[PDB]
Amino acid sequence: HAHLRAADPPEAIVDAAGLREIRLVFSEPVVDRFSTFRAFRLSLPENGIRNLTQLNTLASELGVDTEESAHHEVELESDLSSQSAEVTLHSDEPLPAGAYAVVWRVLSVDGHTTTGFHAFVHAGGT
Amino acid sequence: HAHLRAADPPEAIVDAAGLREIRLVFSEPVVDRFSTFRAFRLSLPENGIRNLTQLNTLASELGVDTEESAHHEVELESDLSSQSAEVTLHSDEPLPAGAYAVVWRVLSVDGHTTTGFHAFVHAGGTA
Ligand SMILES: [Cu+2]
Ligand SMILES: [Cu+2]
Repeated sequence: HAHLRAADPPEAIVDAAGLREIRLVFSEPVVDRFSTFRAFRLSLPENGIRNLTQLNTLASELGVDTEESAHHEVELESDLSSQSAEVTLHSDEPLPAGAYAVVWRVLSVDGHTTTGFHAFVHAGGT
Repeated sequence: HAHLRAADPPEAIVDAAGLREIRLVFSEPVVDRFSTFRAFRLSLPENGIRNLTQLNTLASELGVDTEESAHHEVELESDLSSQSAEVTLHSDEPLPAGAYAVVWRVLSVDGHTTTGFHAFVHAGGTA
């Protein structure tokens, strides 16, 4: 099973003006053909959120079967062509400021499928 | 003493695209002249912050006697003329995304001076 080991940006509030890519590192290599990744700019509730636990709750319902027209999907392209523990997902332009979730379903080289998510807050501009 | 009773935006990560005013409500009216308000776009450490305690720590260091050339001051004006418990701060331009601290020193009608700050994270843009 491939679990997330590390991610940049991390699960934090970051500035990072000009951020345009997210890097994920898994605990084992994942297989390109059966691994998919999506990202969403999360809608915050009126009057905001106070901690990362609350951020995770927003992100925790998203998945690779999320309906794009029901959310604010960010189109990204992966660098995953073979099998790799590291995955880079890029946008064509800087990511706008916002709270974000990356969600995935990955097939490990060991043959097992896992899902997960990673969330962060981009409090810098373009 | 005029203690902060509420602020909008609150101490939170908010979206608020187009934000360009901050509201403070105090427990007693504050007096112009001796009450002043400033705001700063906070530099985050590399790799960012993980909670509002860390935000408050960043903000807690600033004050009405902060030297603007060592920080990233947001130009704003207050609406405080007539002794009031409610103070609205209008930024010259819409606030960029970022972490912010509002700092003050206020003189209450009761004659006591207090200092404080309020911090929040603006995760929306200017439009
Ligand atoms: Cu496995
Ligand atoms: Cu008093």
